[PDB]
Amino acid sequence: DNLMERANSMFEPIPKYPPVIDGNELTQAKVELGKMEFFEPRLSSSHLISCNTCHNVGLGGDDELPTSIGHGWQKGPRNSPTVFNAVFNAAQFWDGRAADLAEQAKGPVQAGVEMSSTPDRVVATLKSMPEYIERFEDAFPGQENPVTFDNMAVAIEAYEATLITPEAPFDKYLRGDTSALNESEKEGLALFMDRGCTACHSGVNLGGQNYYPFGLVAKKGRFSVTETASDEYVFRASPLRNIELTAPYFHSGAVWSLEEAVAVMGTAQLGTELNNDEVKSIVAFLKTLTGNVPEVTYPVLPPSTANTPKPV
Ligand code: HEC
Ligand code: HEC
Repeated sequence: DNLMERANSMFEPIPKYPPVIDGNELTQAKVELGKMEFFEPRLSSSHLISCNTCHNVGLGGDDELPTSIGHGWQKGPRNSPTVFNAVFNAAQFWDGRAADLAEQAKGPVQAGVEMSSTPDRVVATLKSMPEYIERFEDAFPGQENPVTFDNMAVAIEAYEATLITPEAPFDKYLRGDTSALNESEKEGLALFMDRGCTACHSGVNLGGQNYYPFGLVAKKGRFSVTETASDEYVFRASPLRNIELTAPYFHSGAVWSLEEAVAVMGTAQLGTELNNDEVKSIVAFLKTLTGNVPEVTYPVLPPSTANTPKPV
């Protein structure tokens, strides 16, 4: 009743359709082409990696092992965020200097198309296959040279926008089904809002909207969340939606236990102190954020040809 009213003033349920990003209107042809690309391993120089490799849509939309590659990354290994509902995050996954945000940061959907392979190799690869040319023509009617790096990016972004998970028990609760959550989960919800977690984890994805100078450190357990030295480094407050499916946790992916993840975020400095029973209650609540994984028909990709660059 009032709890439901409070929850609704702090959060929102996943809608049936995704918000249009940068005026990219979704169409069947764009989404279909974007899906082919999402699963296309030949965009990588080795031909062994595709988006699905690190954002497995059948296993939480992310990667189980920290990686040092992808998106032209040139530093140490980092955990991969889930592509599920990423379209609703204004901030993107960040594991670096606050000073670099201004010029290097962008929306999740857009960060998603930052590639390690060069535009030339990618375009040449796609143009080497008749079927891809036809798909680009279907997706971009009216364009004489439809196969471009920018159009590839637009198609992938259209597909990314469709990777949303509606109908989680919590969303049903927000929409009025008071029985969608049991008493144990409702206590967790009340505590999530009463212990101040909402200062950083709120809105449609319960996080993902701002950066903070607080990150996981290897000092319950052998971990803790502490402020970075001189606030030099910042992290995006994690969107907690579907957290049940997205282990391991934090920028480093060092935590596998959801209970531990909740515990290290309860601190005096953040004004989020929790006792063991409350940690368990919040865990119960967070498990109600799992939505319906979108159905995916595995795309049948076209065969390579003499002009298709060879695996390197
Ligand atoms: C592993 C080698 C990866 C491959 C291949 C792709 N991605 Fe990825 N992605 C990876 C990591 C480690 C990260 C965070 C690091 C950083 O570079 O951003 C990401 C991030 C994203 C995001 C951002 C999600 C958010 O901020 O909420 C998206 C939407 C995303 N990745 C999409 C994406 C697509 C569409 C890819 C194929 C073109 C792709 N990634 C490949 C690791 C890896
Ligand atoms: C802002 C100052 C925060 C407050 C208050 C809370 N959290 Fe948080 N959380 C924040 C950040 C910047 C991060 C990422 C840190 C990093 O090292 O990567 C997180 C992360 C989490 C996670 C891990 C989620 C994931 O990887 O999917 C969980 C489970 C989490 N936070 C829970 C949580 C709870 C229950 C809180 C109230 C006690 C809470 N957070 C407060 C920032 C902030």
